[PDB]
Amino acid sequence: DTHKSEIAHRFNDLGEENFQGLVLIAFSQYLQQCPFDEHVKLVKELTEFAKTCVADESHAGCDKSLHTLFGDELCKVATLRETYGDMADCCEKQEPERNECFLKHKDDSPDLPKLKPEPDTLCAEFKADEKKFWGKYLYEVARRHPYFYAPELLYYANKYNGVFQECCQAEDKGACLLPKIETMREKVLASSARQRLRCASIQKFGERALKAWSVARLSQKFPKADFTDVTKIVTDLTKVHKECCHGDLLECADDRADLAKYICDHQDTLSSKLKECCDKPVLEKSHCIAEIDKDAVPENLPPLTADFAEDKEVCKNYQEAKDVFLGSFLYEYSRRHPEYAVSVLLRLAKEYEATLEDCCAKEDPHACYATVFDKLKHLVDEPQNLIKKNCELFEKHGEYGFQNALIVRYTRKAPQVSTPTLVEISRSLGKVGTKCCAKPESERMPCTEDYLSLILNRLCVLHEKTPVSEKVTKCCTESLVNRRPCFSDLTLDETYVPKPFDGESFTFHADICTLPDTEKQIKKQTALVELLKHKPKATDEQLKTVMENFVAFVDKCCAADDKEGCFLLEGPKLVASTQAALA
Ligand SMILES: O=C(O)c1cc(I)cc(I)c1O
Ligand SMILES: O=C(O)c1cc(I)cc(I)c1O
Ligand SMILES: O=C(O)c1cc(I)cc(I)c1O
Ligand SMILES: O=C(O)c1cc(I)cc(I)c1O
Ligand SMILES: O=C(O)c1cc(I)cc(I)c1O
Ligand SMILES: O=C(O)c1cc(I)cc(I)c1O
Repeated sequence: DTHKSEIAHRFNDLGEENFQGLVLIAFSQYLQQCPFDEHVKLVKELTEFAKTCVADESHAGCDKSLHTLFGDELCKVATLRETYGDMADCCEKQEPERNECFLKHKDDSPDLPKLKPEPDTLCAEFKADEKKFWGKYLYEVARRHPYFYAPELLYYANKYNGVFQECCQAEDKGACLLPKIETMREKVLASSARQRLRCASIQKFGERALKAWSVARLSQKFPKADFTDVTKIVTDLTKVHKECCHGDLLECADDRADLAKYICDHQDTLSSKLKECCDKPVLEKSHCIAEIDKDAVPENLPPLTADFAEDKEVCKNYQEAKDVFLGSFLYEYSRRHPEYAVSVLLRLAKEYEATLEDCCAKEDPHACYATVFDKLKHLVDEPQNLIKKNCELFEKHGEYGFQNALIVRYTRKAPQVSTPTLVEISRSLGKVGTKCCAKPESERMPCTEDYLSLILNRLCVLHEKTPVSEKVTKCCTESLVNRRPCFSDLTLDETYVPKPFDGESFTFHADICTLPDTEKQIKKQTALVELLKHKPKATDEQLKTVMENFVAFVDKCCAADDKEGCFLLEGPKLVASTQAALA
C-alpha cells in the first residue's frame, strides 16, 4: 500500500518511537562505520520533517520517495569518502541506483570489536539516558549485522532494556545480567543468520525460492489452514521479507504489523497456538507468531496419491498451473509431516517436479509416475542416515573432537578457503551436535537441516566475496535446497596443489599460554587447518598424531619456567617428528 506522501504514511502507521528506531537501523546498516551521534542527529532531523508532512502533505518534498529522503540525509556528511572509498561514489548518483549502490556496499564482515558486556558500565549508561541506551543497542547490532530483520531488532532492543530495568537494581549485577545477555545473544545471532539467508535466497535465487520455503514452513505451523489462506499469508510475508532485505524498513515493519493483525483475526482457522500471541503489543505479537510451534497434523486427511498420482489431470495441472500445482503439493506434504525438515520437503517437491517433467512426455505418463511417492522416500532416508552417523561421532567424541573431524572434512573439501573461515565455519557446524543430537525424532531432522543451512549460507556469503574454491562455488550456486547435500557429498579436492613445508611453517609461541581456553583451542584448530593445507593427503591417523603432538608441545612449553625458550628449542624437534610422521 503506497500513499502519495510515504513519510507521513509510515510515520502515521508506525508511531514516532518505532519510526525513529527503524530510521536509525537503516542508517546503521547502510553506513556501518559512522559514529552513533552522527546517525542520531540525522534521525531527529528526519522525524521533524516527518512531522511537517503529517501536518501538511502539500508542503515541499513530502511526496519524495523514502529512498530519496534517507539517502540525501546520509549524503549530508561532508567527508566519509575516507571511510567509504568504494562507496563514497554512492552519494554521486540518485534513485533507484543510489539505493542500489548503498545496498551493494553492506559489509558482512565489518572490522568491529567483539564487545564484552561490562555490567557496571552498561548499568550506568542505562540510568543516564535509557533512550540513548535503547538506540545504542540498535546501532551496535545493526552495524555488525547489516541484514538484521529490522522489526525484530526493535523487539530485541526492548527486551535488552528489560534485562537492565530488572538487573541494575540487584545487589549483584553481573550475576543477574550476564546469563540473560548470553542467552539473548544466541537468539539474536540465530535471527541474524535466518534473515541473512532469507535475503541471500531472494538475491541469488529469486523471491520464488523464499516463497517455496515459506509455503512449506507455514503449512507446518498452520496445517489446518486451507491452501488459499496459506498462499495469502506467504504472499504477504514474502513482500515483508523482500522489503526488509532491500532496506525498505518502514514499509517492512508496517506490512509485518498488518500481517500480524490479519493472522490474529483468523486465529480460529490457522492455529490454536496463536492465543498466546494475539493479545500482545505489536512487536511482541509479531515475534510470538513468527516463533509459533508446529501444530498437530489434522485428522483424517486423504492419501497424497489421490491428487498427485491417481488423478488423471496430474500432467494437466503440472502443465497449465505449474507453481500452483507444486505449491499445492508442498502444502499437502508439509501439513502431514512436521517431523520433516523444510529442506527435505522442498527436495521432495523438486524430485516430484523432475518426475513429472520426465513422465508427462511419455505415451503413458501415469505408468511412469505411478510409483513416485514410493520413490520419494529415499529423500527422507538419506538425511536420517547422515544424522545417525554424525551424532554417533559426536556422542563418542564431544563438541571439540567433532569440530576437529569437521575441520578435517571441510579443509579436504575446500582447501583454498581462508584458514580463519575454515575454522570459523567448522566450529559453527560442530555445534549442531550440542544443539540437535539429543533431540527426539519429531524434531531432530528440522533442527540439523535448519541449523546446517544457516552455517553453509554464511560460508556462501563469505565465498561470494572472494571466490577461491570451484567446489564451493558449485554447492553455493547449484540449487538452494540441495546446498546441504551438495556440501555433504563433496570429496577431497584433488585439483588443489599443496604448498610444501618450508620448515617451521607454523610456529607456536609463549603468548598462547595466557589465552582463555576457547582461544587456545582455536589456535590449535588453526594449526590443524594449516597442517592439512601442506599435506592435503594426510590420513586421519597422521592428523590425530600430529594434533596430539601439538597439544603435548603447548602443554609442556606453557609449563616451563622459561616458556619462549621451550618453544624455540623444542620447535625443531616437533617439526622433525612431524615430517617423519607425514611420510
Ligand atoms: O541517542 C539518543 O540520544 C537518541 C535520542 C532519541 I529522541 C532517539 C534515538 I533512536 C536515540 O538514539
Ligand atoms: O549481538 C551481540 O553481540 C550482543 C551484545 C550484547 I552487550 C547484548 C546482546 I542481547 C547481544 O546480542
Ligand atoms: O518471519 C516473520 O517475521 C513472520 C511474521 C509474521 I506477522 C508471521 C509469520 I508465520 C512469520 O514467519
Ligand atoms: O556432516 C554432515 O554432512 C551432516 C549432515 C546432516 I542432515 C546432519 C548432521 I548431525 C551432519 O553432521
Ligand atoms: O576426535 C575426533 O573425532 C577427530 C576426528 C578426525 I576425522 C580428526 C581429528 I584431528 C579428530 O580429533
Ligand atoms: O525462517 C525462515 O523463514 C527461513 C528461510 C530460509 I530461504 C531458510 C531457513 I534455515 C529459515 O529458517
